[PDB]
Amino acid sequence: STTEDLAKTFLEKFNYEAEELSYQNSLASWNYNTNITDENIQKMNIAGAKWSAFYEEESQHAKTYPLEEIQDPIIKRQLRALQQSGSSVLSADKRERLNTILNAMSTIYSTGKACNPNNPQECLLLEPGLDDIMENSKDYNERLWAWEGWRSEVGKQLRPLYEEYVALKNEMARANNYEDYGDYWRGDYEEEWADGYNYSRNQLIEDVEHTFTQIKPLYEHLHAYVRAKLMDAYPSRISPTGCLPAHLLGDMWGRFWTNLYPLMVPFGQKPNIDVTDAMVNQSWDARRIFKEAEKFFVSVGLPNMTEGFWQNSMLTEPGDNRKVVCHPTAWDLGKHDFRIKMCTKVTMDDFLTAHHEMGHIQYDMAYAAQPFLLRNGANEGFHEAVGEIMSLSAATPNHLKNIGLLPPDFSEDSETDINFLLKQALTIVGTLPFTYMLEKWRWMVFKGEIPKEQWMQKWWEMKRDIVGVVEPLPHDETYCDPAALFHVANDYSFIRYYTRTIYQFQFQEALCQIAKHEGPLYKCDISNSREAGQKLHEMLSLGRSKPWTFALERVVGAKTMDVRPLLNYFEPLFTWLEQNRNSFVGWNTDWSPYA
Amino acid sequence: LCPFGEVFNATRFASVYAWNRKRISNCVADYSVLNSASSTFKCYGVSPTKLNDLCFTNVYADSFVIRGDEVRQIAPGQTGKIADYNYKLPDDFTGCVIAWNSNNLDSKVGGNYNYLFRLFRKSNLKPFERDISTEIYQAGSTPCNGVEGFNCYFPLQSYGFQPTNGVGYQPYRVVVLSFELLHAPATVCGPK
Repeated sequence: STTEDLAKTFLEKFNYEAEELSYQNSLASWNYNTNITDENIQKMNIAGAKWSAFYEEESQHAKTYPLEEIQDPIIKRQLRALQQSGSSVLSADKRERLNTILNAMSTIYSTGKACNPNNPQECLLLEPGLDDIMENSKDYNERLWAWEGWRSEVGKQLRPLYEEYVALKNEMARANNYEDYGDYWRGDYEEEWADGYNYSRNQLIEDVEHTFTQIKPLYEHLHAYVRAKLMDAYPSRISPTGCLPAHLLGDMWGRFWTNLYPLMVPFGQKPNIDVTDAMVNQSWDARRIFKEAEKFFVSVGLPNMTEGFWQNSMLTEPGDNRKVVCHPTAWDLGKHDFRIKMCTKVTMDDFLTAHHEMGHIQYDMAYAAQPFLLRNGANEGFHEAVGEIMSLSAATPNHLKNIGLLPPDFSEDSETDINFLLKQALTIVGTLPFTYMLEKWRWMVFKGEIPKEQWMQKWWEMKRDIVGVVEPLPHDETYCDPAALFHVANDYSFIRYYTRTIYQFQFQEALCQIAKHEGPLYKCDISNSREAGQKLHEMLSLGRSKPWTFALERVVGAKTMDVRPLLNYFEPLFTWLEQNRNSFVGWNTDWSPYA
Repeated sequence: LCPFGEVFNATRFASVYAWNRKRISNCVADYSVLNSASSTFKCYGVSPTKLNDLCFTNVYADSFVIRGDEVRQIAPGQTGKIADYNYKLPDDFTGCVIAWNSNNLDSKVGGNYNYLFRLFRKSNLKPFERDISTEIYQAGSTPCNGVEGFNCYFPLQSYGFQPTNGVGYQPYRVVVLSFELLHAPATVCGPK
């Protein structure tokens, strides 16, 4: 009469049951994704409904065991994972209302769009049209028109259902013994153990704030330089010590600053490195680039790929009548089966995407030895961090030289190296503060610190005070700008990135300090270095059995996040930035196109 | 002169708990090479080349199928669900185990669930014992009244073989060549 043994046999049956059902569902999903049909979407719908009902029933059945009298770490963790349940406490009426509200979001967000009032006839869908306008537009009035039109067409329809959804979710979260929905979302990091391994909920926000406070000045400096370069790009148009307008960031929301690269090259005579010419000249293909990537992966000390990978993965378009989707993605079906689906071009960008996907799949086989409930990463950002560390490792001039795609007579151009580092820095350091801003706003809204009539006011105030980006026109509370992004519209957490960069820099520094590198941390190549791979193998194969704080230590040397590798990597750019000696520090953010 | 053709080219294989057993005599095994795709040969009292210098009285040539991970468990003094509840051998086992992959012949696209193996048993199984009875297994104090679930589970469980899964889940047929030497007259000959 031991609940330990009862839960043990429960999990023993649930393992095989869930494994078989999951493999069948994943196979159906892949078959749908390769070729699209009405029959395929019918299979998708029926399988999804069957899994929803089946998992709900299994969780309800498993909810009949206690948690205060379980001793074994692993059994306790499995019981917690199975007991954590949702969408079951609510009654039928409230559940149906919530489902209808979410479906209304998912429909009207994609359905709503704006067009030109000047020319009613000429306007296309959001996907090709507005994206092309934003990526190839250089007119103040045109960009302002597109931005204002979209932001006035989406929010006025997304506001009410979103408010009702947030109220209902807050009520449910309070009913489910959590503090609120924000508390539930924050509760994805806590770990319970002894010997000083406790992890509460406030630690995450504490460390995030501590990191941002000491990381902001580099963003200030790069913002000053980018503002000066943008002034060079466009004349007599923006305040000299003000902000960057939201419509001049290359895209609607300004998630990335990748489009500003041609407007900030210090030396036109010496452009950035472009080995794409030699890539096309050598006349290789997807098979060849993937063989080179596999060779690079093997050279570190990681094992070979599976035969079924090459046997079944599709890389070159057949060109027949049936259509497919050409968006590379990482597939992990389970049952020792791994597949990829991508359409390949010969550029550095596709080189990097192929390498990143290969790293993702490598992690996937790395933690695939655990039981079904443990076939998962330590946290959300581990996969992308593991991909990006080796992406940065393989994105260096010494590597692209030592694979012999560069002429022997070429000398190491520090200017080209600085160009590449400037590009990568302008992307990375500009990516994260917006993510931290939006996640803080979402958490505050969910927990309820922001009342109804203060949504947009608080959003804009936080935007200005954190990032330093101004708006060109006034707006009222009816608009719902922060939900314009797909992740916010479709209820996806945005904290998995800012975390991911910190882990990326920490792992890069730890892995490159051991390969007996002579120069600075950057440019380090881990090729022909067995000990780094041996150290990283336990990190890759640990899985989720151990807590992530315990796991990360075995490689890093510490069990808490730190941002020292970021600064030590970006120090050369800081030393370079003598160029901007006429740059003033600080801003007021009081000049806008309203006046 | 044996039905090695029949024992090696059997169209269907029984379940693990319902494993089959046969008796052979008056002939000799002459395996050349590589027929055990998974070069698996773990037998102790004899040698792979010296086996032709011996004769045997009793033979228990079993045949069944197992998934990829559990092929390691076919060894004396081994633990795991298969070992404790389905098939056990004593510490003095004398027989050479043959195993090979037959994914091209024993897998279908629609999914195969015709193979079963017992998962629950009250006590550790005795060597060379088969429990084909489908009696219900109980786990609690209060008695179930013919309705399953709630601390009374059905023992058996399916395999679920597919053609696209990896090697670690690919089905292999397994043959155990039991032999023993006693006062009984010689029944199996050699390459005389």
